[PDB]
Amino acid sequence: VLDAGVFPNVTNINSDKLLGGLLASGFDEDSCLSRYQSVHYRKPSPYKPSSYLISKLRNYEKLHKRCGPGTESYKKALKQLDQEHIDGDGECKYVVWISFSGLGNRILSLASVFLYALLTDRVLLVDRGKDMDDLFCEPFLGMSWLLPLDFPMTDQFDGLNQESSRCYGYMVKNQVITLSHLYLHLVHDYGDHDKMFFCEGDQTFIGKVPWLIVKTDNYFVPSLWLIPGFDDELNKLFPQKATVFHHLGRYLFHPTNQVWGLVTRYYEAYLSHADEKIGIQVRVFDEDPGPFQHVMDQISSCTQKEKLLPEVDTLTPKHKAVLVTSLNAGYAENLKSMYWEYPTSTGEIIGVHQPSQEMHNGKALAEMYLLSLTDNLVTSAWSTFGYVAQGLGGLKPWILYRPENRTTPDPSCGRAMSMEPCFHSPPFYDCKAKTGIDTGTLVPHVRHCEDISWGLKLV
Amino acid sequence: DKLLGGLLASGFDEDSCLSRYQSVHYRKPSPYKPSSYLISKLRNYEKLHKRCGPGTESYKKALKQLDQDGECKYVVWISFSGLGNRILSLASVFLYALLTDRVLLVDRGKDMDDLFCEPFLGMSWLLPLDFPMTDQFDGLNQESSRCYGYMVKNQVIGTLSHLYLHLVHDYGDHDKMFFCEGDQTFIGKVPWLIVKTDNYFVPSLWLIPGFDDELNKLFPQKATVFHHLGRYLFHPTNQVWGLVTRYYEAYLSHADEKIGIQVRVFDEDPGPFQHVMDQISSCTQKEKLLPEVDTLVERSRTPKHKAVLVTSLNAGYAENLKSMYWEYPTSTGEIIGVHQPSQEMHNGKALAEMYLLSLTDNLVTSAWSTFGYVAQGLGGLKPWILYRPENRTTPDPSCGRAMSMEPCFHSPPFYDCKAKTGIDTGTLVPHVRHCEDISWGLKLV
Ligand SMILES: [Cl-]
Repeated sequence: VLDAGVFPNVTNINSDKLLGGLLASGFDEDSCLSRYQSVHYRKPSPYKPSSYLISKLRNYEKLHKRCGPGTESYKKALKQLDQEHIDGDGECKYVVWISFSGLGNRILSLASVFLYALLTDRVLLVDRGKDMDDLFCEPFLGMSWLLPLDFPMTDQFDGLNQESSRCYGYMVKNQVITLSHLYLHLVHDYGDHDKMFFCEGDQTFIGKVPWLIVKTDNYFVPSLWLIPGFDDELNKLFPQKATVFHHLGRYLFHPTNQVWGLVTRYYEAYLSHADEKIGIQVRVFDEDPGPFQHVMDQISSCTQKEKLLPEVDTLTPKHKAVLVTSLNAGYAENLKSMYWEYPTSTGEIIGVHQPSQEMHNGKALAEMYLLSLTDNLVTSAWSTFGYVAQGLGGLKPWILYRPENRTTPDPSCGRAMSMEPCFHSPPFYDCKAKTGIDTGTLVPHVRHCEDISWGLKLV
Repeated sequence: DKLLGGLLASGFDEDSCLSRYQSVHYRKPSPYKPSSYLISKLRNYEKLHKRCGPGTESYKKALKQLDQDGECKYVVWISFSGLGNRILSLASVFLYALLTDRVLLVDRGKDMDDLFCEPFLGMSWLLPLDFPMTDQFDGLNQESSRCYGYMVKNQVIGTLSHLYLHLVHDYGDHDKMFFCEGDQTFIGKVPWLIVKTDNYFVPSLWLIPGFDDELNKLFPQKATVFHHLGRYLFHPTNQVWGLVTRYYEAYLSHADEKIGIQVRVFDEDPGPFQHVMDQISSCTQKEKLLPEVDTLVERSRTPKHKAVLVTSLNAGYAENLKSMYWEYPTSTGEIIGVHQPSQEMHNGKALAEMYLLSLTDNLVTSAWSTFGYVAQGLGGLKPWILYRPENRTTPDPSCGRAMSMEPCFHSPPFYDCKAKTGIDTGTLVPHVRHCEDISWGLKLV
């Protein structure tokens, strides 16, 4: 009575439950509820992953299977770490990400190192730090992405930096230069020699080294597109160039059951009956504690001038829910008051909701996910919290420009160029001519960010 | 049924007071039906009011009587104390008018006509601003010469043209003589009564011979006094009604069930207090009002949505409930949302919040709080009462069901008019008992 055959729960591998083929089927459902449920809470993305990307991800998983932690190839590769140089090609190459910086930085920078692994046929290993395995499920079918806790160099991670004799930028400075491993300082404070990571010739050298250790707090994807060789491959992986983090972030990052219960209970209690949901991600960079009136004006001005929220009259509708995230409750409270106190000019019903005000990282992650479930999103300038949320949702946000001198900016916001995050500390260096250059004005699809003019983003 | 089983008269202008009839779309129908005798009493009141009300010829002529056996008698309610007290003590004075065939006139204070529509079809209930004793209202107290207690004391007791009745909580044994039958017979001849009170004094009227027989006919269900008279008298203005409908629509209208938690803490420190948070979780859980949460990884196998409407000056109690229902799954699978309208348009919002609490299915209230008495009475809700803590210790048991939906009278007289001696007026008849929350109060049951 063998009837998988005639009635297989056969799955379209490009179903919306698998995000159009981005995700593999076959994971254990129970141990990561969020993985295949993103569909019950979100709308399907209009941005479809390319067949080339899908095959690249299926084949990465093959590589991760063969070379992943605890495999015999992994244990054999570890032995190269014992000597300073190697006697021939191992079968497996690695890039290890050190858990460093805030949660927004870690999501974006881990997405960047993963793209890099894809571009260099390396296996990604993840330093779990204090919490990575409490926040996120396993993303690679059949294997773990976590660095083993007995990895020999883990106790060096914290102290690795620019003057470490293994730092690639250190070696370049002191004109010293196959190595068994190499540390890449890619933290935002890195310098000219560290930035040589983004040169074609240096990547040829680095490509030979079996183990790379990366410390980074930046979304450095953009500058990868200005590297000969990588450019052709990226062009094929992402026909729509500003979908990099939308695809890789959705592929890599799935909240654990503990975090996902925060998302689903909040959505089901507070958000699920609205016809439309507006996200307002508020971040105020300022030592003083808010809330600030000029920021409240900025928010009112932005959402009303863009027709996101109705004006009120101080003198069968649709129901719109507003999800506000912020350290200070004051902005949400002010919106909540206004729409309680006065009728809307349009007749629309407006509800205002904020999850939390100042399990901390699990709530932060839940709130990024909740924002990613909204229909239209307003973000804060310079906020990686917003970049994560906009990217997971495929949302081209409206950006609340950074105020100067506590004056409401005019315009208070404007539409982003694309949904992509911003790379805050890009190199400005022409590798071929060996000279300074404006990397925001080389190619049409790499521009300076709307919100931090030094930075670069994909458009 | 917009007319609440005959309690309300048809024919008001709808658009000028949307709440009057449009509130049928926001509450369940009340199971308590006004007696036929009450309905007649109210229609005939409205006739009396049309005939004697402000701006009539009969009013102008009665005014002249104050300058020193006519056909119009009145009782004037002075706007005094907080909103809760005002609503309850106004309902009490209206009952008194019904019992003594008087016209009720309302001193509008700073805000009464900003908060409430006109209750009496085709006349106004507001005292005219040019009423001649208005400037005296503030000063009137137990030392006024026309204070009834001040006359029982000096023994100064023709028919007087007017009398002031001191019925504030600080009144004394001579003031309290108002609640005796013989004093009522004297007071009953005076054409103008002025009352200042902050108490719900209804239950003691049931202990006065003569009033007792009438009250029995008006309210065969004795504990419906405030529920019927309060829904008859108090209709939020369009301004206030918009606070109600907007909040209801945005936050409460999709729930299968609504729980009101009316939090008032009588303390110097603003709080919040963990002993009060513990009282609330314990009360709502032990009474099956809200579900328990739990810490099990393995979950058991659609869910009802409950909205919890919390009112309090401080946001901390609602924030504590909201966090707990965010951070942990419910043991029942039920979906819990927690909502608080405001934290420290003040009186407008106060009235709307009382009105929203009256919209819930089950209600928790705070001991001693007239804010909660108004909510429960308008809603026809018999509450669970969070008892008043002592020494910042969570009461045990944390709460109990009220005996009835009626408010409590905080400052009753304790006096046998006939034997001319003190007595416990909470032990005379079975329908007037000591309150659950304040042991020397009285309430109807
Ligand atoms: Cl180069």
